[PDB]
Amino acid sequence: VVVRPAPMESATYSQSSRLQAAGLSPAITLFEKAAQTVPLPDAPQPVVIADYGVATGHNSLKPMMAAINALRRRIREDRAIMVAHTDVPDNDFTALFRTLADDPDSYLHHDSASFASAVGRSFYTQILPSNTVSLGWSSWAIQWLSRIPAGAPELTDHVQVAYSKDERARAAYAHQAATDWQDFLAFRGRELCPGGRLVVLTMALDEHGHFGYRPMNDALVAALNDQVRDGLLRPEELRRMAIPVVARAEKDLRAPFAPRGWFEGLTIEQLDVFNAEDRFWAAFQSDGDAESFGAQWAGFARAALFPTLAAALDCGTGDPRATAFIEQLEASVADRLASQPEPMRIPLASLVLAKR
Amino acid sequence: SVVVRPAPMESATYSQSSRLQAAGLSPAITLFEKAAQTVPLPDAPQPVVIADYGVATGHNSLKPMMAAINALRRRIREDRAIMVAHTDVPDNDFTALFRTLADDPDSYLHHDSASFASAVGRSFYTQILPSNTVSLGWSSWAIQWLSRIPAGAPELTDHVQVAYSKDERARAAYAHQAATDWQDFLAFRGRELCPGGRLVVLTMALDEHGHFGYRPMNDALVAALNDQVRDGLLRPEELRRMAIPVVARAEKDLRAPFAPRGWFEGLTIEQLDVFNAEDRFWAAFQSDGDAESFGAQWAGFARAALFPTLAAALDCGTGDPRATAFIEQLEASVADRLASQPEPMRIPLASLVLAKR
Ligand SMILES: Nc1ncnc2c1ncn2[C@@H]1O[C@H](CSCC[C@H](N)C(=O)O)[C@@H](O)[C@H]1O
Ligand SMILES: Nc1ncnc2c1ncn2[C@@H]1O[C@H](CSCC[C@H](N)C(=O)O)[C@@H](O)[C@H]1O
Ligand SMILES: CCCCCCC[C@H](O)CC(=O)O
Ligand SMILES: CCCCCCC[C@H](O)CC(=O)O
Repeated sequence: VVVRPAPMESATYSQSSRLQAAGLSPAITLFEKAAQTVPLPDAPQPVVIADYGVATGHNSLKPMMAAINALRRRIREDRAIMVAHTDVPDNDFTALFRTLADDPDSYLHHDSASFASAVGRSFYTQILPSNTVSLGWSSWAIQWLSRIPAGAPELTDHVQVAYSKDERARAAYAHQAATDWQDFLAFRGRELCPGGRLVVLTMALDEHGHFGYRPMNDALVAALNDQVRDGLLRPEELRRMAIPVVARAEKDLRAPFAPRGWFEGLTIEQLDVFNAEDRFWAAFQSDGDAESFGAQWAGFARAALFPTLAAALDCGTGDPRATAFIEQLEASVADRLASQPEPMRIPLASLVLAKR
Repeated sequence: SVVVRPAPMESATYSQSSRLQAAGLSPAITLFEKAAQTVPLPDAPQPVVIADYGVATGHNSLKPMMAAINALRRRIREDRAIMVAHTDVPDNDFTALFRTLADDPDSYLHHDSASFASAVGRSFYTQILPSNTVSLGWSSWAIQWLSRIPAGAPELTDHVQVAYSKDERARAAYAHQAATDWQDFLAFRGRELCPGGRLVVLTMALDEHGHFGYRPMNDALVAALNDQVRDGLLRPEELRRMAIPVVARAEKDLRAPFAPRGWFEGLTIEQLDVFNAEDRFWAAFQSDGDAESFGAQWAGFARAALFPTLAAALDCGTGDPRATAFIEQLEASVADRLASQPEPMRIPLASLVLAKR
């Protein structure tokens, strides 16, 4: 009965996450800095790094390598470092282990005393032993709600609650996000070693409380309506569609700490809210290729969002009809954005959290 | 890759088709539980690590893991973290594992609130866990799988088991691969275990007389494959290509790395037993006379464990519906053959307890 989002499209995520990779780039610096100074476990005990919301692992390679290189300047070369990559049970962990084995950038190919493991359990519960994680990393994951909130009204535009006209929808989604954030922090608070550090990068609202991706939103809503207009999509199926993604404002991120600055042994050591450079727009300004612009934006939306949309269909998710819906939606969104390229706001928040 | 590897179990059916395996490993659980009573445990915030080498879907791991956890909780505080590290090949269905751990009431996650689960998708013929971190190792029905079809090995004329091959060169090539694999497995477990740690192994064996067993199954499988060629469902070139890289080890093969002084890479054999598991499908048939059920049980067993590796030899994709068709028909053919003449079979196993210095 509890409706959850779908994981990323395993087949395309590694090729369609350049936006995410570019946006998280500043957080890597914070993560490296944290690795330079974090208190370390005693003796030859393995140093554990956790990666919360790994997907295919492609975008984890750079942050993990940065942390590992920093740690190696502090510990013996034979000392074990274990990376625990976490996601939901239905994530494609085979794609992860293939990434870790095949990609030359994989830390397994650069450090002979680094190890990899996977945890397929929602990070809104405790999923690692208490007091074991020296360094935590989570990028582009916590914006995903644990669920479509119980009793929340159907989203008439489907793809983002920030653009909904229903006040009841916004408040339900907002409450779910606050609970999820409290849960995330409580359990990371137990998992981290005393003195441990967790770096979080997530979708944010900007200074003016805006979600961003305005033209994407428009293109996506219109592309969905076109499929019901062309009879390719059923009105009942479209009505069911909702993306459980919530961007948080600065005050939303500070909410669990506000009492006096601490929550379950954790404190915000650093917080930044910024707009990521729109690389797809920048490239378009350089080469003038409109189709490429549309395809890059559409690919980003497909790998991250379309499986969650596809789950609302009457057929199975491994049905030929679902594949056709995915490919058509992508093509339509590509066409709409290519026909009038516009820059987009990509509001992010980076946090460094410390355990006392 | 020119290195040809076996295929993992059929995720869709393994948990329903692994009762033979579960019944066979039962005696090894006693050994595992006993080891759990005394193995050294790591200090400080480190969790106790139990490693499960060759997890598949996780269905058969639940009982052995719980036995160890229960034993550990008689020694240490309830709030001490225990981490179970389930290991398999990268192409194993780890989603099916995590669903098993979440959904099966027998899961240790449902019986012990300070137990944790992780997965490692890297061949256990390399070191896959940090040195000295594993207190307790478990591996059931996994080590009989070769790391590869040996390079330059002749084609197996009967396809499903080298022990039944009439080709001297093929038997030698497979035996050598099995021997180096065993050395590798031991070398890396010897690194992963803490000093004083224990590893319990359960694998396919040759019996007292050097026999592989499953003779009626072997006959049914060979005949069924030939039937698929004869009936135009399988190409001769596809069948020629089929080989199951499974090797059963004799007592002497298992002891080989350790002879004559008893130690290899810091490990020793503390206990070894060679035995034939009770044939439960035969026992059931003797009780109820249901020949169809007999055939289906045996065929499902063969299907979940062996058929993905056979299907890998087909000209179509393994995601192609024709592969699914091949799987289904081979199972029905084997089921019918055995149903028509039910016979008891030998299921030769070896259980080992290995100890690190
Ligand atoms: N409750 C939860 N527990 C664990 N993972 C979750 C989750 N909710 C969403 N995710 C995962 O978060 C990921 C978002 S994609 C982000 C991937 C990568 N960190 C990057 O920066 O590109 C998906 O794999 C999704 O399955
Ligand atoms: N080199 C290797 N590394 C890790 N796992 C392997 C392997 N070769 C085979 N396996 C795994 O061994 C398993 C055999 S099935 C045994 C499952 C379970 N332990 C039980 O007792 O029923 C399969 O999942 C297979 O993928
Ligand atoms: C307006 C719709 C744009 C939403 C874009 C959503 C981006 C995803 O969160 C990225 C991810 O999960 O890796
Ligand atoms: C005659 C061939 C019968 C072989 C039966 C092989 C059984 C598999 O090893 C079981 C498994 O991998 O779990």
